[PDB]
Amino acid sequence: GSLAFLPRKRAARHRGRVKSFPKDDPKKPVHLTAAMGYKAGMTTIVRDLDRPGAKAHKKEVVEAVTIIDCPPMVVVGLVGYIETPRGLRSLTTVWAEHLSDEVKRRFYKNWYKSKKKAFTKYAKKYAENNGASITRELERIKKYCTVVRVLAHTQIRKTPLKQKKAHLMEIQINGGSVADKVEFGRSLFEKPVTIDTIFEKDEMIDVIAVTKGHGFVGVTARWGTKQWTVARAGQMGYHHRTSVNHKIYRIGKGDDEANASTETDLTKKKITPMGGFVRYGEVNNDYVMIKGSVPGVKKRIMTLRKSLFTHTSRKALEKVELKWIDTSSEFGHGAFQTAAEKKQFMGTLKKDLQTS
Amino acid sequence: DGKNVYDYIDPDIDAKLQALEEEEERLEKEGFYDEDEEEEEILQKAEYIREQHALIRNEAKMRKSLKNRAIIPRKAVKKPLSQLEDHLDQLGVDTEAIGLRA
Amino acid sequence: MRIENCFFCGRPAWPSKGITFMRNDGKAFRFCRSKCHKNFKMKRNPRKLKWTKAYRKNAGKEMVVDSTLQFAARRNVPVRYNRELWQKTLKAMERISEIRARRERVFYKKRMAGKRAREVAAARKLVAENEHLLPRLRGSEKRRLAELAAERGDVEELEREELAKLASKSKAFGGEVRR
RNA sequence: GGGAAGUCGGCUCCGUAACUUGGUACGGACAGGGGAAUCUGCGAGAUUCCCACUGUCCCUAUCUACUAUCUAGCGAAACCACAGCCAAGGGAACGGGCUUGGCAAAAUCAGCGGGGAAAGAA
RNA sequence: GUCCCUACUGAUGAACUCGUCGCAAUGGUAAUUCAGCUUAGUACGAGAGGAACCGCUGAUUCAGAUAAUUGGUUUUUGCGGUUGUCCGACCGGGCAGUGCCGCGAAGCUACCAUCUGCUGGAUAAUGGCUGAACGCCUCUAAGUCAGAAUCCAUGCCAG
RNA sequence: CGAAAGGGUCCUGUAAGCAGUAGAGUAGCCUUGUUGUUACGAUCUGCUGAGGGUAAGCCCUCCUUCGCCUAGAUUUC
Ligand SMILES: [Zn+2]
Repeated sequence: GSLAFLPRKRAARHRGRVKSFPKDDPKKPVHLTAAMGYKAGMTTIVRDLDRPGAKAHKKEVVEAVTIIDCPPMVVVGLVGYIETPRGLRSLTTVWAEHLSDEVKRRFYKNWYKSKKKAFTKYAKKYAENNGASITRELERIKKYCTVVRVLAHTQIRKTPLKQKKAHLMEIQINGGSVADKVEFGRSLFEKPVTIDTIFEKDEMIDVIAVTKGHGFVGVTARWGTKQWTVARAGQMGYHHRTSVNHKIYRIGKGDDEANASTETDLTKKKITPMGGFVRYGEVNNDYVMIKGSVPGVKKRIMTLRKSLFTHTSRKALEKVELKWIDTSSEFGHGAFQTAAEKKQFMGTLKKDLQTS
Repeated sequence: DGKNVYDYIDPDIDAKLQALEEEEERLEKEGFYDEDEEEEEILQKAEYIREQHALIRNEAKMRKSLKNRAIIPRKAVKKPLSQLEDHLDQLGVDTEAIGLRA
Repeated sequence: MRIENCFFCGRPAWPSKGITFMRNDGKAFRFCRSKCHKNFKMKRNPRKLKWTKAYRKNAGKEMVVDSTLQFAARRNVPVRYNRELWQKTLKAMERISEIRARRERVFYKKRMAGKRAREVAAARKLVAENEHLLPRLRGSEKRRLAELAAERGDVEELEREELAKLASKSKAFGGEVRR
């Protein structure tokens, strides 16, 4: 194996952390770096390729794309860090008012038996004229911090998951003075932010996730065989990975009702496969459609972040003309895009007569 | 919607389409699409018999056993007044007419 | 792009789905699934397997003579692009699809035409040969309704009413043994 | 059963007529089978592919034998000076305790591929 | 003819009230080779022949993932066929340590499938600038510029 | 939230039974049959892409049905 992914250990956290935001300069406009989503599955497409110099130039190619359910995230806080001879130090964080039950579930571990008493005194700090103290915290961030991040959480109760506990993370704000970033976050308080607002189509991003576990597995599969340098038996899988350069092909709006329709296929259909995503369900929200395979199982929490470095390739400056998106069943050898197509192909049936 | 637009492309398609609506309108004018208690109750009675046949067959399989087990004869097991009364009642007989014999 | 048809069964063959077999005589064999491919390789007749459009057309399970099927066919002579032509073609495709649906509904109705007469004849025979397994009330029920009809002044309609009630309204196996 | 390797592997007889018992001319027959397919309308049906040996190797198949984590209960033995983290140095191809350095944080579970075993010299 | 401690590899963990969000000392560290297009039948060449920098697109090996598709795998013992025997026969089934055969989702797999692999500084050989030693000269003595797949770091894994 | 059910989606490949003179065949009646009858019957066809399975690591549920539920034990500056 590679001595660069060792100490081959299970990921310390299920969420997966960014570990590096792109470097910040004040000249760029104010923007957010990262976002969150849940892996729904993957499907097949056909792209009219414009790669000047390729043998598939001006030809139709079949590609595999991963679909990420991305309900809008909610901003609930703002954290400010300072530079010290020992690194970055979180000087202070100021939250939003009216936190949601899902983020309070994130804070609690046994939510059902608990008195749900989190951040009540903080809301009283807003309401009872301790807004002087809160403004003092904002001004401390303005006048002492060098980098600002925003606290944001996902919407499980829109995601088709049995879970009810949300996911918090800090998304770094770049491109402006610290005062501009503080005002931006304070204005973003108690507001939903969308994936088409953070990213857009044609843009390569980086995906942070925890790759699927397989338990105690021997050297044959753990490293790929026929001291730390010697292949040993142990945990294989469930590993934190940051996979780079994945092209954002589409962002579907969820309420469009024609997410899977292209300018070539005039079929009013959505991204969800016929019968639903296997083991996941239906995508009823904003979704991100990106090229290739991506670390993580279905319904796993995923972090989507901007590229650290300005790109060096023509694959990152290309437009993606889509021809069609596969919506056949993933539960077996499916050959119909819609139930209407299946009915038109197979005619009417005995149960159709019995019901009608 | 699962069809090839190019396969349907045909110059001078208005004449063929108008012929299609004309022949349709004929089909309605003749009636090609014109859709057209004792039977219900006798079908229900047949369904009731079929249920009874299966419920007897299920009793048959319940006592049958798989491979040739010797069974104490009926003349040797004794059966209760309560059970004989219930079956003969379900069969529609006045049990109160006679039955102090046992 | 284009929607292909499976050689074996006739289901829509979409891009990526299936394996194509190139025979040495020069003809291509496109299948939509591994099932179809393996059936072709074991050399079975789609005209004999009942889940195939070949079999269904041979046995007359589908309509095969109609303008709604003569309107679509493979075109080997191109037509110069024309927005009105394509838009009007799309609208015609919608019209054709719904007309086809209605015609196929009528066809399958005509194929299923005589079923109720056969079912009721079978019911006649079954009831006539098994009159004894019909609902036959209950003896105590009859006695109680006789007393009730004596009270209310009729017996026949009380019967044919509470019989209907009990028929509108299962047996367990065994029972608890007293400890 | 399949794949692989090597090979030098693949692709005359009966009756008839003259001649010295045997030959000579004439007439007829000979010089396949099996399996898998494709094409035309079962059809003289037409066309395509594979048939080997080996004291060789590998894989698949069958049989034989040993193969086994935790819980409840029951329940040994081998072995045991005391111990067990490294690198350099410690004249006697000697280090495990010494010098001086790297360091070094309770209690455990599982895997195990290293160490805790070896000479005696013409 | 002499099953234990430890290293390594993973997994839990007491005390610091539980929890959420982080920082990063230190340790590890990763990409590699080839080809094709344009440059260009150009520079160069009597002829025969014939490059390269920028720019573009693929492939080998290595590494990390992933399962839309496509193969393989079947205890889905899911469905159907079929052998022997048995439940009196039909139906429906048992037994043959999963009888045999065909298809077979899901899951698992496969450079038999697909995706991704990123940028700053300082250097060595060497080539220079200014300029003494030494009234010439000199890349060196003071000072200083560039420069290798090298070195240290970022990106990346652990914490 | 759990168990059923319904719908969807996938897998297999057309259930049991009945009927049609379609039916290769197996036999009786009476006398010649130019169209004789009566029964049984492989196989075929129809009812029947039906029948069965479907999350156990598939999808959805407007009051689809039933049931459950503010617990009980320990520990903490
Ligand atoms: Zn097919």
